[PDB]
Amino acid sequence: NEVLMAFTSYATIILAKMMFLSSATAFQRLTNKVFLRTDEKVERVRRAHLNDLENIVPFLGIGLLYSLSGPDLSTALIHFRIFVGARIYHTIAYLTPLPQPNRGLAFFVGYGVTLSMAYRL
Amino acid sequence: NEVLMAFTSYATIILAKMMFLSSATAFQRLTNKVFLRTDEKVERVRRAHLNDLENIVPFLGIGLLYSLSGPDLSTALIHFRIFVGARIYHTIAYLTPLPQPNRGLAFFVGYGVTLSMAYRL
Amino acid sequence: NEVLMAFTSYATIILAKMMFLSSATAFQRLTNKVFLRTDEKVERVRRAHLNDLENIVPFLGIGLLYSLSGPDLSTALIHFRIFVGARIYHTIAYLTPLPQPNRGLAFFVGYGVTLSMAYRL
Ligand SMILES: N[C@H](CCC(=O)N[C@@H](CS)C(=O)NCC(=O)O)C(=O)O
Ligand SMILES: N[C@H](CCC(=O)N[C@@H](CS)C(=O)NCC(=O)O)C(=O)O
Ligand SMILES: N[C@H](CCC(=O)N[C@@H](CS)C(=O)NCC(=O)O)C(=O)O
Repeated sequence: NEVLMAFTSYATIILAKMMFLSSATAFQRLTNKVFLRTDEKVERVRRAHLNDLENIVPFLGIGLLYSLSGPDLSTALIHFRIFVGARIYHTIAYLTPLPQPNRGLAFFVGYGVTLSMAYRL
Repeated sequence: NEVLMAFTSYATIILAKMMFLSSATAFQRLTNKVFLRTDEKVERVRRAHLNDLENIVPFLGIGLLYSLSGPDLSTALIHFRIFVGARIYHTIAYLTPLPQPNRGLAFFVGYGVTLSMAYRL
Repeated sequence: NEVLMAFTSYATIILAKMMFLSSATAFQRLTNKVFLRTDEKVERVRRAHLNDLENIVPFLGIGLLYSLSGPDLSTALIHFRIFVGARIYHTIAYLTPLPQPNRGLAFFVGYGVTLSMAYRL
């Protein structure tokens, strides 16, 4: 299954993340300041383009850094279905808000799945 | 060719990106503010170190996330020569400016090559 | 050894980096400004969550981008023990300070190990 698994995953990582950077592209502020919106459009955009992102930078980096020596398989459907599993839902969880209800979910995964994928090997 | 291909590629990604972070290192502002330049040096540096970067974070992350199950080869010289192909030229395209003439080019690649490298498999 | 090597490495990259993002999580400023601390807590946090990070984004990205065609082995214990080797010590080096004593160490590695891992192949 390291076959299918790596897959469904990644597509969400250029999609989730990337379906999102461009939709964050300048539906421009009435600009003057280069020489209500700005912050609270940026405060969505930057703050949104930030968290799609990093939630991957380790998460996904590690996401292979491990499978690079491709596991058994009975676990791996889980730890990888669970793996993206959260982080998907999670990405959907956090971009919407900004504060608490995600930092939590972002912790059990990146720290865990990684200590695991370290250890297990 | 997944041989040669991954290669020429990556080198540009620590070079392009990284030949660039250090050349962005502090040819210092006449500093006072830590306790014309600042913004418009940062507005080059941060704004330049930002876009070398992400244009990879997915792009390249995915760039393997796919080849990890190494394709045929008759396509792959293209989709990977075209792959870096743009993004090279592209990186050269965007860092220079800041606004429109690149966001475009950055879209057909990261979104495409990725839906593809998702699909094809 | 591309076996063991990739390994010890990565774990430090979700740990180093990630053991660190969450410990950077809001031991909140006495907040008012959303509508001494802020900057100098952020100036630690953002400025700390930034440099764990990128010191990997290429470094580690490339870190595999190469081993993806897994080297000999007599060199590889070095170039990879030396590889994380610095960057570990280095990450420990830079987050603590902010200015000079690291940018240096960050250069010989990311630029080198990468031109190398380009070339050698
Ligand atoms: N520090 C607050 C808010 C920062 C914030 O909630 N932004 C999120 C993104 S939407 C962020 O930068 N998080 C990245 C991180 O957790 O390091 C402010 O400056 O007003
Ligand atoms: N938002 C504008 C300019 C921002 C800008 O053009 N910077 C580019 C980098 S050179 C950027 O942050 N782009 C990253 C992105 O597209 O998310 C400002 O604050 O004056
Ligand atoms: N530019 C200075 C300080 C910036 C700084 O030292 N922050 C470090 C992180 S702790 C940084 O952003 N480095 C990232 C980089 O080198 O591009 C300021 O605005 O006061």
